Amino acid sequence: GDRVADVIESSIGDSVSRALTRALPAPTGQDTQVSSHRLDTGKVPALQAA
Amino acid sequence: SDRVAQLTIGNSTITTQEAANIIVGYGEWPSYCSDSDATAVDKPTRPDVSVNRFYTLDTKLWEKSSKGWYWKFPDVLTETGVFGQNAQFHYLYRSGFCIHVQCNASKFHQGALLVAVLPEYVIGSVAGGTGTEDTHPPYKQTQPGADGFELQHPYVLDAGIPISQLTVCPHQWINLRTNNCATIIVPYINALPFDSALNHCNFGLLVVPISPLDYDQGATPVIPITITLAPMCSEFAGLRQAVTQ
Repeated sequence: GDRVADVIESSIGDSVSRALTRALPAPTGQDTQVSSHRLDTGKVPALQAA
Repeated sequence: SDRVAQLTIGNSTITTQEAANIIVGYGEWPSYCSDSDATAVDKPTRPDVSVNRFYTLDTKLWEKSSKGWYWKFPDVLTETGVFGQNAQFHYLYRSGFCIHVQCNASKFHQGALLVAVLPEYVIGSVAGGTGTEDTHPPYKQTQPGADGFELQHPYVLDAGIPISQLTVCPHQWINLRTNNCATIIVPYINALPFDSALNHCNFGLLVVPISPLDYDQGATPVIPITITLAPMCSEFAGLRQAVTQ
């Protein structure tokens, strides 16, 4: 049987496909919520990294 | 209780002592665009009192041989005041209107004016008379501006539609014997929640004398017709640099 730790704790055989995303229903286009002027530092949605 | 009225909006007030009630276009007051009807995502500007006020744009002289005049909306205000500035700086447009036509005479004058609001009043040409020429009305005729335009054939309204059926549209009669003013409140009439205030004319106002003016010689021969109007619930969207036409 399995007596060595590297076999007992081994992840070999884990056939589940870890999916970081899950499908969500979207019958219509996304709604647009109210926004106001926002003047703050440190936090910046505009600057991204492609 | 129905002949005297006072309309106040913005910083302007219009009074009348021989009114003939108020017509609400299609039984619907002007209102702001609902969030379930709006399609633009930017927040519209609602200047309120700076644009929702009575503008006195021009004065036309009624004569015994006059054919009639028409104005295009909001063309008449595309170049007037803060409303015109906003319409030039903003791509989108939405507003109602309150049109008050003034035409005052004495108890010895007679005549009847038909003041009507015809949405999407497309002006056609005479097609060279015979109809074999595919002409189009000039820019100065399709968008007359604040001066309006005199109808050539008021019977067909220069568009092939009889004026006898014009009363199906929101309308009032200025019959000089009783009333000297016509008040029509017109909501936004379009297939779109917003539209360009320069390219598209939502509706045209028609002032056509059905019964010719008459009076014995000696009375005041100058009977002016003055158009006064006030946008209601005006919205604007899509700001950019100003565009003149």
